Amino acid sequence: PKSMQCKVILLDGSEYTCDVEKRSRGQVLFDKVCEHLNLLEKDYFGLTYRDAENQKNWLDPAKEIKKQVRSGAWHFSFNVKFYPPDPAQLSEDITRYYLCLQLRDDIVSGRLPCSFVTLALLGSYTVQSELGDYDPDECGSDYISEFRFAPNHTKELEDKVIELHKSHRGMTPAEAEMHFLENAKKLSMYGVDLHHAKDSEGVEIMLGVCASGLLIYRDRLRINRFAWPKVLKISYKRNNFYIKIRPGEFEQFESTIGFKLPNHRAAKRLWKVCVEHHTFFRLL
Repeated sequence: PKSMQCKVILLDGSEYTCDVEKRSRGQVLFDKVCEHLNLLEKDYFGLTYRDAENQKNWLDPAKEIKKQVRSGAWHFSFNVKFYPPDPAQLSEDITRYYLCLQLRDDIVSGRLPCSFVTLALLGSYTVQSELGDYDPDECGSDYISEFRFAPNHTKELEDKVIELHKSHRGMTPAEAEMHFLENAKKLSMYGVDLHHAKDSEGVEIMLGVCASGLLIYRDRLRINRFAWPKVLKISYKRNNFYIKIRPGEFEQFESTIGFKLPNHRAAKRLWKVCVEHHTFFRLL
């Protein structure tokens, strides 16, 4: 038995260190992390690693870790893989807590755009969960939270978080986390995994993968939507990705939409993400 050291960045930003046998599959590491987190509703989560091209990949739990990280370090992050469209239906408050931590990072990173007022509201619920009730002993006219809320901050934003925090008196952490999620789940980019591609005409677009289906964005603007029920088949070949769309009721044939990805690995990654999301959300 040869022990490999694993480092996993947890969603509170702390680093978890453990050992797994050199021939271990991803599931073994994932199970250690989830036991450390006291997490039972594991199916929404996964581990990511960075490949030699610096691209984010999901660690496949069925495959040897060594055949995935290959030349790279055994360094991972714990992340939400499948964002639930209805977080109130999760069985456990701790599952909602980890989803809130992920969404906080999605907002601060700029991956999840959000209006000024919604940033403030979400921030207010975070403060209520972490600090409890508004405390004027701790909060003067010059207050800036130690909590990061947004990609960048203004004093007007900090003041709005305070104003809204005042309104939450008596709210428990689990209640504030549920309010956070009821608001976050309505954001247009909630749970949307974005992939750079060109359309068949060579025009740069973004392809989004999420619970409801596939999104084609033309220039930071939603254009085209394919709900999972409309998607017959998806495939890749070389650096091409193909979506087959079910015919309308009385149409004879499916339509094919083709995209060019930056390389073969990118085309494969997109296909895998799509198959996983289609399967998970068809069955959930």
